[PDB]
Amino acid sequence: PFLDIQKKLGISLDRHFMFLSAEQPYKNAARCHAFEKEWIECAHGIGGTRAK
Amino acid sequence: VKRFFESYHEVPDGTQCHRKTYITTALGGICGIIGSAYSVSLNPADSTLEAVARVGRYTFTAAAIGAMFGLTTCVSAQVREKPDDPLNYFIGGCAGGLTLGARTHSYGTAAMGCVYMGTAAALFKIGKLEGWELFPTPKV
Amino acid sequence: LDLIWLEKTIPKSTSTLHTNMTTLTTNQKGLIKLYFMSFLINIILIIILYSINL
Amino acid sequence: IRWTYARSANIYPNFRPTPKNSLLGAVAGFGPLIFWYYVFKTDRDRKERLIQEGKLDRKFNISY
Amino acid sequence: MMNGRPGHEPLKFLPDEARSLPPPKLNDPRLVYMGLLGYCTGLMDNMLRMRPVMRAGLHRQLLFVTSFVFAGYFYLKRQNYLYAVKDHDMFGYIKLHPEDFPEKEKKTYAEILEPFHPVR
Amino acid sequence: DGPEKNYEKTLAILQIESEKAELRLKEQEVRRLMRARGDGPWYQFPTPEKEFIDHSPKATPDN
Amino acid sequence: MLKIILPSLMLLPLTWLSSPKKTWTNVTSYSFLISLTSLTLLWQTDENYKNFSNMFSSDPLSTPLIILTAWLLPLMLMASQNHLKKDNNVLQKLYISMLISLQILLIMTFSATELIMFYILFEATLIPTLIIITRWGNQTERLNAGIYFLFYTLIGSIPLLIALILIQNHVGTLNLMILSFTTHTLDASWSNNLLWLACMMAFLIKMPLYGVHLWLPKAHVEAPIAGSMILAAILLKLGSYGMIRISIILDPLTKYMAYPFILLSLWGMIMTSSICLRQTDLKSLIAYSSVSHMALVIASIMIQTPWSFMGATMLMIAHGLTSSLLFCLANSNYERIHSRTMIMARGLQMVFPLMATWWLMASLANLALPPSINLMGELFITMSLFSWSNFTIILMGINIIITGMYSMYMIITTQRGKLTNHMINLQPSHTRELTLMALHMIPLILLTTSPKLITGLTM
Amino acid sequence: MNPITLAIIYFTIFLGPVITMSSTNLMLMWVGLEFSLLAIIPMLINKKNPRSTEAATKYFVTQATASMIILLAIVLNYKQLGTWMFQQQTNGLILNMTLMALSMKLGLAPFHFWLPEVTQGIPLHMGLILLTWQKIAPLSILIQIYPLLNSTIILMLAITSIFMGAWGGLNQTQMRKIMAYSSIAHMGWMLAILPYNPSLTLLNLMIYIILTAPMFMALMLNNSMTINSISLLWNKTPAMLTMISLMLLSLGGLPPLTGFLPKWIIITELMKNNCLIMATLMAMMALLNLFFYTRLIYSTSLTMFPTNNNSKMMTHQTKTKPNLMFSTLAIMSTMTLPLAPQLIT
Amino acid sequence: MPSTFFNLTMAFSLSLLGTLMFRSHLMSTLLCLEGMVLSLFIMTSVTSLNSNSMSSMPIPITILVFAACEAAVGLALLVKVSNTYGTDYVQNLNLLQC
Ligand SMILES: CCCCCCCCCCCCCCCCCC(=O)OC[C@H](COP(=O)([O-])OCC[N+](C)(C)C)OC(=O)CCCCCCCCCCCCCCCCC
Repeated sequence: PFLDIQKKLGISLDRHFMFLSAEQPYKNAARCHAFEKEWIECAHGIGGTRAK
Repeated sequence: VKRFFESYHEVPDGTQCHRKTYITTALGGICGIIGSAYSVSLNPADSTLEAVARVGRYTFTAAAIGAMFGLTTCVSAQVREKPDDPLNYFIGGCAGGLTLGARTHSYGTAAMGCVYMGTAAALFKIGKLEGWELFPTPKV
Repeated sequence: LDLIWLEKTIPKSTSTLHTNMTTLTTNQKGLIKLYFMSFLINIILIIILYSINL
Repeated sequence: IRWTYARSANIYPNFRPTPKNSLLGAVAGFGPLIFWYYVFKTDRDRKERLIQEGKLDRKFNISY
Repeated sequence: MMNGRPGHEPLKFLPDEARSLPPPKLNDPRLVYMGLLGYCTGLMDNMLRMRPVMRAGLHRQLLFVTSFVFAGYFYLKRQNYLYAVKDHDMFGYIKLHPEDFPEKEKKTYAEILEPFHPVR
Repeated sequence: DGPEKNYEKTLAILQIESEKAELRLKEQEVRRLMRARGDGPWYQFPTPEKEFIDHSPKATPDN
Repeated sequence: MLKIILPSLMLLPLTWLSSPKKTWTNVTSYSFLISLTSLTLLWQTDENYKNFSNMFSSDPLSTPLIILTAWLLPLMLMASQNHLKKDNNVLQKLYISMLISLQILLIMTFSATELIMFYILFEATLIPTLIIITRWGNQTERLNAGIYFLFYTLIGSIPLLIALILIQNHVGTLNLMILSFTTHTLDASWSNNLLWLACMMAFLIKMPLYGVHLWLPKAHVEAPIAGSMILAAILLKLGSYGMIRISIILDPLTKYMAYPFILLSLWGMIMTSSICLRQTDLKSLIAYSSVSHMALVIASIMIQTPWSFMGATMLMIAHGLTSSLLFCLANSNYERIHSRTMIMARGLQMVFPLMATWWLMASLANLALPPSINLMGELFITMSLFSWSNFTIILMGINIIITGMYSMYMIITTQRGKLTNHMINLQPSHTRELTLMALHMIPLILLTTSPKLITGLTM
Repeated sequence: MNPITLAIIYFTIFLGPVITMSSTNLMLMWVGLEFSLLAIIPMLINKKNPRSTEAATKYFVTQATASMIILLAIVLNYKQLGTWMFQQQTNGLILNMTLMALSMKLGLAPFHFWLPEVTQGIPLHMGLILLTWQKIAPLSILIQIYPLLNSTIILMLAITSIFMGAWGGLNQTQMRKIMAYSSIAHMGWMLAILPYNPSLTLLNLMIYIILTAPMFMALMLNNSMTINSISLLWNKTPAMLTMISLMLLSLGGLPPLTGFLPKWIIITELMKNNCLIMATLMAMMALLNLFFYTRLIYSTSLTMFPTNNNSKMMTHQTKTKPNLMFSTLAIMSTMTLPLAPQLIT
Repeated sequence: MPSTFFNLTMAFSLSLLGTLMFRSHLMSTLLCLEGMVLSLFIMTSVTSLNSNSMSSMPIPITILVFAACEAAVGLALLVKVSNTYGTDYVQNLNLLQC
């Protein structure tokens, strides 16, 4: 986000449902949960260009 | 039309003058169609007949400007044996400005169009000779 | 030269060109029907530009 | 006051472009420039050719 | 471009690494000009409120000068930190990729042949 | 004060300006390289957050 | 340089804090002291340049311009403190503030060591002269004159900014000495030709070059006396100084790219001298004479000869002094008769003998009477131009003939002849304006006595 | 308006862009845009005249259409990638639709036709609130996706924005229309520098805001909506002519004003990225902008237009209208060029 | 699903085309806006149901809430326009050109 008030305060107003592999009601896994988890685990920490 | 305008530059100047004139006429016609669409949308005519008459007049004017530009540029390149000369594009742009003035019935508009469009076409030829980027991707 | 043709060439011709252009661009009718038709033309032109640029 | 105003500020309001004064202005604004251009270009080209082929002698020209 | 750097605290004005930087001298032309701008702001405010320009609102002028100097000092410290961390990242990247920044050997003016253009 | 003062002041000024020019050119090259292949601190474009992914066992075992 | 800049800055609080009965006296005295302080830049006992700081430096070219600016500030105050007697106190102090800001910014511009700071102070000097011309001008056409001046200068200066940023990106620092040492020869492509035109056209506009000189006559006519003085005596020279500073990194393509501008300069000086021959307005005549002299300066800087550079510097200083003097004499006649018509006041030699002597001396300086620095600059420019091409002597000779003709025509039609006896409102003379004429003429005599001060960079 | 509805409407006006800037989710950014639009409509139509009604209607339908296109882009991205953010591999068509809709919300050409008309017919304080506060959230959305945008379409939008803003400001005499075309030109500059360095976009936005705020305050002093109305300001408030002239010159980008700094540094960054043709064309149209500013200065400050007889009674009366924050913003928008390395990052 | 999503996208395109191509009725323009809204809702709902994204299922309801607020404000503005002129004619809403 343009302002990181959520990260500064430590709260998660909307950061916990940003994708399919996020928190789901009654642990009902979405489609391609494993694939999206692998993609995020790969892309984390290296930046957008290196992720692409 | 991307590969069309790229096939404008696949041959050096002074060669395929008919192809260059056809491509420049097509580009001028496209620009005239866009301008006529904007004109009839922002300032609509009294009826559809005069609306399409204005569209046809604008399209023909811009197509004639482009055709005269390409023809005079390729002809000057042929007769001076200098394909990489911005003066050929200046002559073509001045011819296009004279075509604009003839279509608009104004010698002052003809002179202003000649000077401005000749400068623009010379700058375009210089840019294509020396690798200028009109819309560069961000590098730094 | 000075009182006629240099004035006719550089400053008065520049002012005449920009006055004509500002009249042509601010000759709006104030109709939002025409404004939205122009916006539609802009949308179509952006789509065409993206499709030819790829 | 009328004479000064007519000589200074009324000329461009009362100027209309005609082919005759367009031709006169083009000649009087470019012809001397083109003429002196060709004069100076020919003179300096001859001087540079003589200097490059060594046929022009600079006797004591040290401060140019 | 520097917002995505590692160790970037979000919405942090002066992080602790800025404490390694030397502070502004507190009598330096940037802060002196900030105080001058505050005094000019007070004078202009008096003139727009149709008060005497200098002899009216001394507390207001003092508050203007003080607030301008205070904000300018802390903002100047932040900008000094930003420029310092920019140079730190640049030097670190250069040290990390030396093959992309080779030390070119500049020859002396005895092996290179500059073309001579005579003015005559 | 004499000519040596102005001479050595000019030397110091020239050294400062030459170092600044070399630093600016190096900064341009650094920015270009990082933007082309982001691997330094700068131009690190974002990525979805890893900590907001469920790893608890779920209803469907094929996850 | 800071010891000159700081008290000139402190002149503004002096202006706004002085009593209304003491403002002119205090500001004039302390600006004279500022000029006396500025005279210390002539202490050049070495071949080096007085690089005072990382952003301020002195030069054999920059120093006479700085001294001329600091000398012209009190003369501008003396010239302008008569047509502001029926004026509000805060408006008088604002006018003095405009003059002081012009002097400060011009000193900083001439002492700048970095071309981006030079451009910033260039536009900073563009602002208050526009304010002076528009606000304190007399006729209706001052607004059109200010627009012409402002936008000729701006359309010139924008590609200069683009070119300066390009050179800064290519080299790294845009510092004058660094460029002078690590100058690289351009490969003479179309891009380099456009770069040359971009970095030269701003200075050519402000010189002014012929064909683009149309802002100058109306600006000088509609300007007040101090604005005319500062314009004709500093700002054209600022354009020439910019040309000399920027021409060092334009080798070698200035050799062939200088061709249209030399022709424009020579034929334009002939045309403008002819306009002076047929001109019905005295300030217009002085303005077109300024155009011809600056055309000579343009031609010298374009041909890039050491004799040409020295003659350019000497003509810059000499023309600044004599053009300010001519404008002050014309303004004295304008404050007498409330008109600028050339032929209206004729027999002024009878009523104003000492002012006629000042008129005669100013015109003899204008037509380059030897051994004055006017003739020194014009003669060395002629020598360098004849070395460049032997056929330039025809244009030079025609220009000299018409120059003497319009100068002596001005003298005869303004001083000689029968007196216009209907002009009952001819006050004898002001000690202020006679002092102003003396303070213009005496530095011309002193620089004639010692011409080594204004030779410039080359010698 | 009672204070309850004043607090509700102003808090929602504040909360819209705040939610948009603080939101990670594209949907929450969109509902922040919805908050801003819905909350700002009643204050636009607050005066309840036919012109205010027309302005509110035009603004509503324009922003609603642009928000629907934004929502289309968000839903298409959610379909393609399964997430609620344009991460790196979203479709270029989706990104171009996002850019086009955000440019229609911002009001830059050729989507600019409503902005002078909406700015006309509303009170001056609402014009200020519009032209400063309403552009922060769309600019934040554009800034968050800066490496993904298309430089060709962005540069075309920017150059036509600056051209049309210069020509419109040249033609208009109404002060609100002049300020709107000024907004169009400055938004063109911000969009031009957006894909290369959004820090300069933020710098130009802040400079434009601190220049636009006191100009609108000085208009708000006497409700001068016309060139003539601001021209007789010498009789009403003679002490404001110098600051008016300095702020208009700063809007023109003249050195040594601090408004030269955004155009200067944007041109510098474009030269670093080799877009010299675009930079030069933008600079020439900025000169045209400076021309209509200079004509405004000639009307209000350098000359003295004839006054009225009732202006004597207005000088008899006393005013307390210029607030404490006017002079601070005027000075910070006039004399801050020597702090340029601190103003840039 | 892809043919259905293409048809929904074309439905949104038609509703946007109707919004951009005005006729005399501002109410008809608002109806075109509501049709765009409906197409967006159906696209989001079928995407969430296809991807089993129950966490993102509140998003279509939020879309409906904010879009209904938009429609409410549009109806209020149409009330003001009709009180001014007697009709909802966009040709009557034209006097801000000068
Ligand atoms: C006062 C006169 C005003 C008009 C004349 C101004 C100068 C005319 C000649 C220069 C071109 C225009 C200015 C360009 C500034 C930058 C120059 C530069 O960097 O050049 C190198 C650059 C080239 O960049 P480069 O040097 O990096 O080239 C790369 C080369 N290789 C790859 C081999 C390493 O030239 C340009 O970019 C020029 C593009 C100009 C396009 C826009 C022109 C618009 C119209 C200009 C005039 C407008 C005002 C007058 C209008 C009419 C009034 C009557």
